[PDB]
Amino acid sequence: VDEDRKMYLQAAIVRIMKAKVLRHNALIQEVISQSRARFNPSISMIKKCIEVLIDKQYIERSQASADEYSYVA
Amino acid sequence: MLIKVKTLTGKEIEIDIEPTDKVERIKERVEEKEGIPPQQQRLIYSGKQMNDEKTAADYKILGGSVLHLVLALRGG
Amino acid sequence: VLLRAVSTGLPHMIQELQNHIHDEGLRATSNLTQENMPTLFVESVLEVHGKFVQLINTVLNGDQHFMSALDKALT
Repeated sequence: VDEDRKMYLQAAIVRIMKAKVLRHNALIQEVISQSRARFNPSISMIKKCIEVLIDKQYIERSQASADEYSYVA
Repeated sequence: MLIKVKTLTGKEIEIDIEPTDKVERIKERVEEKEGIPPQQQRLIYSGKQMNDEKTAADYKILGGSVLHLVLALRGG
Repeated sequence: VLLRAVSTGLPHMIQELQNHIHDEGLRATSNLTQENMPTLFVESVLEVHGKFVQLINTVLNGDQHFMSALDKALT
């Protein structure tokens, strides 16, 4: 299940980021908002997923912005 | 003061408040009564979304006042 | 009864009664160790429920607002 949550969390991030740019805090809260029905994700987990997503290059950070991410296709 | 708050079950709940209290606390009172995590809650006072770290006296909320609760809002 | 007579007397009492059962309940489970066996856990929670539910019935005369308080606190 633990691994599974990561994937779902990731799916949530991509899904949310698709629907363009969001601040880190906002993104996290939404992930919780979406995931609430299934389970409450640990904050630490989310952050890890976000980075994974960036490596995957699903989403990127804004060049000059405090904690902001853009959805990059 | 005791403020009334309209929930998403279609009812209205009165809760204990001090004007000096930060508004994020009211979210927790609403969790306690309605079982909705303060993480996902947004308080709207008369048309506008209430802040978090800002206090209730900053919004001039009185004991007759009424709050509306809605889930998170994002533009896109 | 004293508080009922005066206008808006009960709401403090509602929170107080809610804050209190919650502490006792939260404390009660802590007693039951890292075993996390369910039969003890269901039973401790029920012990507390039974004490207060009866208490709200007899003593407060079964007023709904306090009952809502209890439900939210037990959840």
